[PDB]
Amino acid sequence: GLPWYRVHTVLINDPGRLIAAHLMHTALVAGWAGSMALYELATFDPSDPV
Amino acid sequence: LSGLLFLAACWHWVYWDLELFRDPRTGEPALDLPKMFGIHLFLAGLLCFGFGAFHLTGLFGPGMWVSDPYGLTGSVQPVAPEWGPDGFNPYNPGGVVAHHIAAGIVGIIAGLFHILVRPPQRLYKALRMGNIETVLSSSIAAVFFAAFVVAGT
Amino acid sequence: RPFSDIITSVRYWVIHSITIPALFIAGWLFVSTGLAYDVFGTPRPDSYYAQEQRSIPLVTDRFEAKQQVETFLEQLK
Amino acid sequence: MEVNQLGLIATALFVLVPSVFLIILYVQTESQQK
Amino acid sequence: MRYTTDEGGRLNNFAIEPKVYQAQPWTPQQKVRAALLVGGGLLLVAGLVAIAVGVS
Amino acid sequence: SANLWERFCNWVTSTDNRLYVGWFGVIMIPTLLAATICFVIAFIAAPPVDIDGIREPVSGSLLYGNNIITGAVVPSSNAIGLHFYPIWEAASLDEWLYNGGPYQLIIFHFLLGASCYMGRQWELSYRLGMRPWICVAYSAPLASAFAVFLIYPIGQGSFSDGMPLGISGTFNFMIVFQAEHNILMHPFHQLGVAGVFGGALFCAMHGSLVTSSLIRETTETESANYGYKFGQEEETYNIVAAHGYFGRLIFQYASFNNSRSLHFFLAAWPVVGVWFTALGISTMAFNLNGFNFNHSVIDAKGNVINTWADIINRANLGMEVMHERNAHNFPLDLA
Amino acid sequence: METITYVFIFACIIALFFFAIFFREPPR
Amino acid sequence: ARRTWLGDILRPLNSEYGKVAPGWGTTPLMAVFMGLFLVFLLIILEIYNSTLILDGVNVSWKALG
Amino acid sequence: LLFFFGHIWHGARTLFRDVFSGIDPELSPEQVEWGFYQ
Amino acid sequence: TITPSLKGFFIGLLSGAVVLGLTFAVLIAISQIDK
Amino acid sequence: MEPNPNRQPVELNRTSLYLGLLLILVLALLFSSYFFN
Amino acid sequence: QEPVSYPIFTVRWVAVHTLAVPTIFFLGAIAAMQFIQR
Amino acid sequence: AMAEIQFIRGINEEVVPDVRLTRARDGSSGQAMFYFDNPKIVQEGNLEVTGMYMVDEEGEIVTRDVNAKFINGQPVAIEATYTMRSPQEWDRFIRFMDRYAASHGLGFQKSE
Amino acid sequence: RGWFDILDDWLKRDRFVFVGWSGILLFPCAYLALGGWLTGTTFVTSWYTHGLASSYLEGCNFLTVAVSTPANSMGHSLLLLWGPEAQGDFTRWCQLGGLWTFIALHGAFGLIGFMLRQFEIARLVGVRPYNAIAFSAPIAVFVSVFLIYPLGQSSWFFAPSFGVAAIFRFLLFFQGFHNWTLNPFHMMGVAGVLGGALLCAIHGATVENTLFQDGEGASTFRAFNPTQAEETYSMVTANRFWSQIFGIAFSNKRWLHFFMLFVPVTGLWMSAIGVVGLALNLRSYDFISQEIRAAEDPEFETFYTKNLLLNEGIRAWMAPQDQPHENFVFPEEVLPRGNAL
Ligand code: CLA
Ligand code: CLA
Ligand code: CLA
Ligand code: CLA
Ligand code: CLA
Ligand code: CLA
Ligand SMILES: C=Cc1c(C)c2cc3nc(c4c5[nH]c(cc6nc(cc1[nH]2)C(C)=C6CC)c(C)c5C(=O)[C@@H]4C(=O)OC)[C@@H](CCC(=O)OC/C=C(\C)CCC[C@@H](C)CCC[C@H](C)CCCC(C)C)[C@@H]3C
Ligand SMILES: CC(C)=CCC/C(C)=C/CC/C(C)=C/CC/C(C)=C/CC/C(C)=C/CC/C(C)=C/CC/C(C)=C/CC/C(C)=C/CC/C(C)=C/CC1=CC(=O)C(C)=C(C)C1=O
Ligand SMILES: CCCCCCCCCCCCCCCC(=O)OC[C@H](COP(=O)(O)OC[C@@H](O)CO)OC(=O)CCCCCCCCCCCCCCC
Ligand SMILES: CC1=C(/C=C/C(C)=C/C=C/C(C)=C/C=C/C=C(C)/C=C/C=C(C)/C=C/C2=C(C)CCCC2(C)C)C(C)(C)CCC1
Ligand SMILES: CC1=C(/C=C/C(C)=C/C=C/C(C)=C/C=C/C=C(C)/C=C/C=C(C)/C=C/C2=C(C)CCCC2(C)C)C(C)(C)CCC1
Ligand SMILES: [Cl-]
Ligand SMILES: [Mn+2]
Repeated sequence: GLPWYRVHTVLINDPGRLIAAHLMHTALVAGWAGSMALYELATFDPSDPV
Repeated sequence: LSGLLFLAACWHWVYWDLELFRDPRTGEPALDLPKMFGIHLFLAGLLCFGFGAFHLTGLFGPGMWVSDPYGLTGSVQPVAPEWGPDGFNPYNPGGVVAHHIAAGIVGIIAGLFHILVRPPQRLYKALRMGNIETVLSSSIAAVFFAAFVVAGT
Repeated sequence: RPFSDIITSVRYWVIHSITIPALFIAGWLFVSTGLAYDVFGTPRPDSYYAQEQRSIPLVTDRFEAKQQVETFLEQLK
Repeated sequence: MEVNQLGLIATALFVLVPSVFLIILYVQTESQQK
Repeated sequence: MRYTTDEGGRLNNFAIEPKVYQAQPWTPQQKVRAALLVGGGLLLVAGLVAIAVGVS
Repeated sequence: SANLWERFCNWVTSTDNRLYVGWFGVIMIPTLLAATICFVIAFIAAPPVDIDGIREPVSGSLLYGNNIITGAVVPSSNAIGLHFYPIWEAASLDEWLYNGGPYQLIIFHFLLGASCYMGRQWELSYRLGMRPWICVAYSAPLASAFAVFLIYPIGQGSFSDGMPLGISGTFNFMIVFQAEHNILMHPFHQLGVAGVFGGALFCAMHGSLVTSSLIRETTETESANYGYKFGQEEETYNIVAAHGYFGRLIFQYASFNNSRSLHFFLAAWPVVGVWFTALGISTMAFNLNGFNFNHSVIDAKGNVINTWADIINRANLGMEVMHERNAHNFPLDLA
Repeated sequence: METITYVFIFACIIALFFFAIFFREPPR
Repeated sequence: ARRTWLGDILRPLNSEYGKVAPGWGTTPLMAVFMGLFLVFLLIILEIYNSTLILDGVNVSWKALG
Repeated sequence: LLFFFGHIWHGARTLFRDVFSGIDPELSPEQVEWGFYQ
Repeated sequence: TITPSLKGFFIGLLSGAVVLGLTFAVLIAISQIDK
Repeated sequence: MEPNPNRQPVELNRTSLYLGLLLILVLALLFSSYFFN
Repeated sequence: QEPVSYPIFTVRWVAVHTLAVPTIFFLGAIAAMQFIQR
Repeated sequence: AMAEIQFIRGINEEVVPDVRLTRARDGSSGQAMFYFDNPKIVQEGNLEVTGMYMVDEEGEIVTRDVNAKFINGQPVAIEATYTMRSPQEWDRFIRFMDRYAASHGLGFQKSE
Repeated sequence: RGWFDILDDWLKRDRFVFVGWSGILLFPCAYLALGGWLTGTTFVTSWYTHGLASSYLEGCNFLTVAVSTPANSMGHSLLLLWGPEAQGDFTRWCQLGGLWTFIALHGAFGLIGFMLRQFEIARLVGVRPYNAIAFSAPIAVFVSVFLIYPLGQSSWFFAPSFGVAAIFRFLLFFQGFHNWTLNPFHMMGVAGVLGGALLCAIHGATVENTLFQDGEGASTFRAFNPTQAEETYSMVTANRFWSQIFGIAFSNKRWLHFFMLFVPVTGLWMSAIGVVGLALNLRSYDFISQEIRAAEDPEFETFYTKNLLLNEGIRAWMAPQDQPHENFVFPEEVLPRGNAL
């Protein structure tokens, strides 16, 4: 039945799956931090800072 | 860190039926929201205290980034805390060290408090606690308050 | 109670046809005696400019602001 | 004039990703009836 | 569980909230089990203002 | 066959057609179809159009280096004035493209077609036997288009003073118009602004109030058609906090207590508004400008005091001098 | 580069018009 | 359900679940902490804004001097 | 500024919960019907 | 020691205290007469 | 595992596709001018 | 709504007197401003 | 009577509804559905409805959420709903309904 | 019953106008803002903070008066009366533009009280609070343009002054410096507001012409005012007309009245995003391709380059006395002119 703006309302009545989702969001955030780090260490120039 | 988190997330999705999350007098899921906020406030407070007292101070950590007014010679150095009325100078590093110690102690105090007192009835019925959708309501307000003030700072 | 009935009730008339003119006249004298200009700090229309100056009074410091206005007003600007 | 090589990739992704998302939901709920 | 919204034949879900319950005055076991925690708290915050005085 | 005319009249006036094609519609499809085919070809690929008659052109086409926002169909040359300029009055195809021919084709067919749309509206509503007044509410955008595309050009003396058909072209027209006539201080433009903000506002109010009161709606459906009992359930109570605000403002201003004045008022507001500004644009076509104040405050020393009106006059002057390549000796002008 | 992208997006709007008129969902 | 060791250890930590101390409780005590916090926010807002000047504090970059 | 709209939407959905759904969580689901008919 | 702006803040919170004290005081009084 | 009891399906009917696709393709036409610069 | 007896202070009473008295003072101000010679 | 139902204060509704009285999991809560078949307020009037007031010698039970049914623009029925969330409120409603059904008629049923 | 409950019930009594808890913040703040503007357009000067005249006392008509912003030399000051710049002196406080901040902040609190009033009324009646949600569009607009934007510029001087001509000046200033019409978020806003007015007119007309019993000696009487309508017409008629003219129609009334709510509200939200972008002076002024082509080739003219020339003019001829605290003086051989091109 659910519209496209009610799909994550099936976690409301069980915490186990809610925590699965929350752990997942956290994985993505740490991954983005690391991946973005590595990427701009490939474009940073340390010879001249001034 | 992401790899480990992805695995634990998988673990918590396949195993979803754990009686901890149920309450067994009626066998249907519920949380104990005041107790949760208290536990996590205790953790938040102790981490804030540790971060201020060991990392920022340079007591065992490296300290923080300090500069001169014109930003010519800046470097990483220890910082002493400052609790006088010059600690609310928002261009004084010391105010930041003072804040994390102090805020941490408030966190410990309040965190213990919320384990050892239950809510009163008038608030529990007013703010409609026991409904996980109200915790979210409060958190969004806090989170956008924080974003606005860091945008300005 | 409809407003029409209390507006043409004798209790209204006996006090209010005495107080209404008093308010109108109090406003009229607040302007006509020159006082309106002295309370809200609005300049008189012969005096926006000093004799010496052809430049506008303009504020340039926030903590010595009232000082700068006090100075601008003595030179009749 | 200099037209970006990456302006084209933004355009391409901007349309193609949401369109295939909605289309997959639609065919999924059509096989829900039949 | 929640079966809702025949507007388009649709679904919407909402929380199941626990029942309210007026507390019972504490047993002496509950008092002494609580006493350990608050006493621990007292000395813990004392010790941290102590570390705070040292690091300045 | 039954001899094609009888079949043809049934075909045209049928209301079992998926899209009604009336007798207004019979004029409407060729005109609108010509207008749009010419428009898209011209927008993409019409070569630059000289617009001041000095042999310096402006590019509005997309294959000549524009994007969606900077492109336009550029108006007719200033040399032409208000002359009717069909393609057989030119002597070559390239010079008809160089003088801005197509723009006139588009707008003439567009106004014919958009009028026939109103006609087609009136006719269909007459066939179903309902109060035919959807058409008078549409007559407001239609009045507006006459005012902006046909009348202000005629009043000024040329179709070179028309609105370009493009995104940045409209912005250019608006800014230059404010520069020459001071539209903001024209009270009719103010009525126009009021009308469209108030329309948007009453749209949000009406929608919000109605969707809070509806409960469930269902009407019986068959395997070929619809039912005859439209079921509807709503809330039927309100409080005295929408009685000092809504009740004794609306019962007093609508001049009725009846609910049927709601939907009458909803459409009246923006329609009146857009008529008023549509009228105003035409009065400036004969150069009746809006209020402007210069030197409305002077002190008793004989020195001038400025006010906000004078700042707007400065900004207007700034725009207006930039618009004038033609000469630096211009004292008092237009048209 | 840019103009092909522009006309392609245009073309699929007008196609979507055609689809909305002659293939609407039968409401039952 | 899935009987498991860490779940049984954490079991007594989620076992009150809707219990409340009668009536108003410490609402009047909350209001005291609440008000103090608002007054604190005003003090540290006006110091930043240079509307409250407290001698010996200089709100500029030149305090890293 | 977007999290502002977020805040009001969720703040509404928790206080007006009893009207967004027809049922009240105060009531435990209904188990047995009584009538009243002439 | 006290600076003038600090007195000004003290003035400020004292007028704040007064005006809310009054508003709730008269509303509590007005409500509890005609209850 | 044992089936989740909170499993519900997800809907999207044709007219929502039409509307949604219109919005996607239209939004692309507005912002593509700025992406290409 | 508000009792017909109407004691001297009433929610209605203050509402119509905080929009009556300043306006009669202010219209008397503006009227006087009309006869000021520029 | 010694119990009656009004939708507007000061005048009585003179049409008698059918009532579903549902019991929650053993009685501390429940909810009552009234169905009114073409009441007098639905035929005539211009006074704003403000909930349903169940008035009797013991006071008032005031409830909102009164709905109407319109068919082709004709209002034909009113639905009203009251919810009981304390045993006090619940047994209170049963006593009011006993006084109402006794004074306006007629029987009462139950099904298990 | 305790004193809190007696007080609470008395605030929720049946009156001509509802007061409620939200009224307690609403009515003082709104009244004082409204009176503050009324006494400012009537007595208070602007002669020391802009060198302009904008008062009936100074002699001006309805359209050219304003309550005007403070100077640029005041920074981001709150301008309290007891603060260290007016130091408790009324005349200085009106002269320095302190009345501007009075209106802005009290009006923000009036708006907060009003959305809370909508919630409170909705909950005691028991309807959904959708009209409060609709009212977040004005608040978005207000807090983005009267509060967030000046807190990004340099002072409250570029905040929009309360007045008719004073806002007309804002429009030209935005048209000239930021080129606001070319920003996409404002494009989306114009479309939304005009679209709201469009749905308003069409709805209003097509409900009026499809009523049940437009003759027949209408035998329906209730009304039932809160319905607003939405059974006094046949939906089937309406659908069947529109589905032939435009080739599409609604078939569900609920979604129509939600679309009407959706359109003008989304419009204002997109524009609110746009102007919080301008606060950091992040604008789209130009397309880089057109500038490089125009630098390489000066036989290139478009309606967009033309806009750039006009904007270039607005700034230089308006600025020296729009921003007098910058003390620009521009010779008349350096001011832009079309005939120099
Ligand atoms: C703009 C309107 C708006 C609306 C509709 C909501 C709605 C709501 N909020 Mg929210 N809130 C808002 C703005 C708003 N909030 C803002 C801007 C903040 C600050 C970030 C908060 C922070 C907040 C929190 C954290 C919580 C709520 C809660 C609530 C809900 C509880 C009941 C209630 O009505 O409280 C409304 C009451 C208030 C908003 C209090 C107003 C306080 C004032 C008048 C302070 C004045 C201070 C001082 C005298 C003057 C300062 C001067 C200044 C220049 C320095 C609720 C309906 C709770 C909730 O989520 O409920 C589910 C909860 O956890 N509110
Ligand atoms: C609902 C009531 C209400 C609200 C919300 C406001 C809101 C506001 N008013 Mg205001 N005002 C009101 C009614 C109200 N007004 C009334 C009725 C009057 C007429 C008498 C005024 C007259 C007035 C003036 C003349 C001015 C304002 C100003 C202000 C604003 C600036 C912020 C400020 O100074 O906060 C003041 C608030 C505080 C300092 C917080 C007080 C907190 C309290 C009560 C707690 C104290 C506890 C304890 C004793 C503290 C111990 C501390 C210790 C431990 C150190 C703010 C917009 C000024 C303004 O807008 O400047 C731009 C301004 O000029 N007000
Ligand atoms: C397990 C510990 C851990 C540690 C030590 C770090 C360490 C680091 N992370 Mg990190 N991170 C972690 C886990 C960790 N990460 C996790 C789990 C996530 C995913 C959610 C991330 C996501 C993350 C991101 C996205 C980023 C980092 C970055 C960084 C690095 C730069 C410093 C910084 O950004 O600090 C700045 C930290 C702050 C400003 C924190 C402010 C905290 C707020 C405002 C809390 C207020 C709420 C509180 C409860 C209020 C009440 C308090 C109460 C006590 C009274 C630092 C090397 C950055 C980087 O360079 O990555 C390469 C970056 O962009 N982290
Ligand atoms: C002796 C101990 C001590 C000391 C020296 C400090 C020192 C500090 N604290 Mg503090 N604090 C302490 C104890 C202490 N704290 C304790 C015990 C608590 C409670 C646990 C707090 C709670 C606290 C809070 C809540 C905050 C601080 C912040 C800060 C610091 C920033 C100063 C600044 O930049 O202002 C910076 C900014 C302001 C003064 C503005 C505040 C704005 C307000 C309150 C309203 C926002 C309104 C609206 C949502 C915004 C719209 C914006 C839009 C118009 C653009 C400073 C380093 C602040 C911080 O981290 O800022 C970055 C902050 O917000 N502390
Ligand atoms: C902060 C956390 C938070 C959380 C946990 C929720 C949780 C929820 N919201 Mg809420 N919401 C939030 C923030 C949040 N929201 C914000 C900031 C707003 C303001 C815009 C809203 C406005 C909102 C509305 C208006 C509604 C919800 C609804 C919902 C529920 C529906 C399911 C869903 O996932 O949508 C399903 C997924 C989509 C709609 C797809 C979104 C595609 C987008 C636009 C983003 C793509 C990814 C993005 C670019 C990643 C970066 C994020 C950025 C913030 C950094 C869900 C329980 C709905 C509800 O209550 O259902 C009953 C409902 O009507 N939310
Ligand atoms: C021709 C078409 C057109 C249209 C349709 C729009 C549409 C819009 N423009 Mg505009 N604009 C245009 C052309 C157009 N623009 C041009 C050519 C320019 C030249 C540069 C501008 C420059 C411009 C600027 C500079 C700004 C806009 C803004 C806006 C938007 C905000 C909504 C609004 O009106 O807020 C109006 C104000 C409000 C909604 C606040 C209402 C506040 C309250 C409720 C006060 C209380 C009222 C009352 C006293 C209470 C009564 C009580 C009583 C009944 C009991 C809207 C999206 C604004 C915007 O997007 O901001 C986000 C903005 O800052 N526009
Ligand atoms: C400039 C255009 C504009 C104005 C003037 C305006 C006005 C208003 N909108 C309201 C509401 C709304 N507006 C809505 C949507 C919209 N509103 C829009 C545009 C506007 N809305 C748009 C475009 C939309 C579409 C999305 C909705 C959905 C609502 C409502 O629900 C609401 C309402 O109740 O409508 C009837 C009213 C709030 C009444 C109230 O109790 O105020 C409370 C505030 C008070 C009493 C005072 C506030 C503070 C003051 C005095 C400061 C401002 C400055 C002064 C007035 C000084 C003069 C300023 C000069 C420029 C003239 C008010 C008449
Ligand atoms: C080669 C070529 C030619 C290239 C193309 C060149 C070109 C110029 C391209 C333009 C691209 C461009 C710049 C686009 C920018 C605009 C853009 C992206 C806008 C959309 C994004 C946006 C603004 C979103 C937020 C605001 C928003 C939601 C606005 C909505 C606007 C909107 C659709 C308004 C409604 C219009 C409309 C006609 C509605 C009529 C509805 C209707 C038929 C109702 C009839 C009806 C009424 C009743 O009352 C009842 C009862 C029934 C039953 C019933 O049926
Ligand atoms: C000032 C402009 C020129 C004069 C007014 C023109 C009104 C045109 C309305 C067009 C709206 C779009 C069509 C949809 C709506 C539509 O179909 O309405 C139709 C309606 C007439 O139909 P009714 O069914 O109401 O009446 C049956 C008639 O046949 C016999 O009475 O029009 C009016 O009543 C117009 C007002 C005349 C009576 C009032 C006096 C005129 C001034 C007051 C109202 C108008 C101005 C102020 C409004 C805020
Ligand atoms: C398993 C494992 C592993 C691996 C893992 C990995 C490999 C990871 C990574 C991860 C990652 C690497 C991730 C990433 C992610 C990302 C993301 C998540 C992103 C997002 C984004 C966004 C969200 C955006 C947005 C936006 C846009 C797009 C535009 C505009 C702006 C914005 C911001 C809006 C290891 C071996 C180690 C260990 C063992 C196990
Ligand atoms: C500032 C201030 C304040 C305040 C004050 C106030 C609060 C005031 C008020 C005031 C007011 C409150 C005023 C009023 C005024 C009004 C008027 C002046 C009116 C007029 C009107 C008329 C004249 C009418 C007209 C019309 C209309 C409206 C519509 C239609 C048309 C006609 C013509 C009929 C305070 C003390 C707090 C503090 C310090 C400062
Ligand atoms: Cl030009
Ligand atoms: Mn011209």
